[PDB]
Amino acid sequence: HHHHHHMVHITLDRNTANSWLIISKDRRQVRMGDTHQNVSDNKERFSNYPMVLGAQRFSSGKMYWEVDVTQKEAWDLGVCRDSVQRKGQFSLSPENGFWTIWLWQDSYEAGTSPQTTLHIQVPPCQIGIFVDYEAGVVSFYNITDHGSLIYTFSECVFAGPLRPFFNVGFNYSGGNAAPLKLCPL
Ligand SMILES: O=C(NCCc1ccc(O)cc1)c1ccccn1
Repeated sequence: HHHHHHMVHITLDRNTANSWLIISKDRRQVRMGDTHQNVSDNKERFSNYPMVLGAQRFSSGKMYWEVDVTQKEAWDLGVCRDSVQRKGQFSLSPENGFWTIWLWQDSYEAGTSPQTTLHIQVPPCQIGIFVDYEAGVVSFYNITDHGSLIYTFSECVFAGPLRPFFNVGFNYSGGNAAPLKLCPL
């Protein structure tokens, strides 16, 4: 792809984080802690899952960023509406305001309803995410495999400002402690 020139500098919004997440000083990395991280609760925090939003809001234009997923067993990545549900149980779907892909139990899937199987020959260590607001497109790229396309959501109905979306996943196995990292431009 040739989307790299739309690169944006994403930072994580501490106030939206699940209370077990640990965000680095530079707000560019996040991992699952082994306990509650001693923060107050608020209506913005994701309660049920290890999720956090980017601070940046997008309502127009073309945006691109990259995320490092090295040595993770489970994660979700993409964008979501600013007004997505934060509390209780929900599925990641465009009907609920999410445009995402994930790794789970050694398979990759797009967060459609129902979910769509992805075909990845080279397990990615870094994911590129492209958003074209006006066109209604969210695309995912395999940076480890020379930028090959993973998935395109088209005919998106964003219906609000968008925020970068992250889920570091649970670590029940002891094999999923590694962080998500926003990669440098
Ligand atoms: O699991 C990982 N590191 C643990 C992070 C940590 C744990 C405890 C602590 O006190 C401070 C830092 C990892 C990091 C990079 C790639 C893969 N795995």
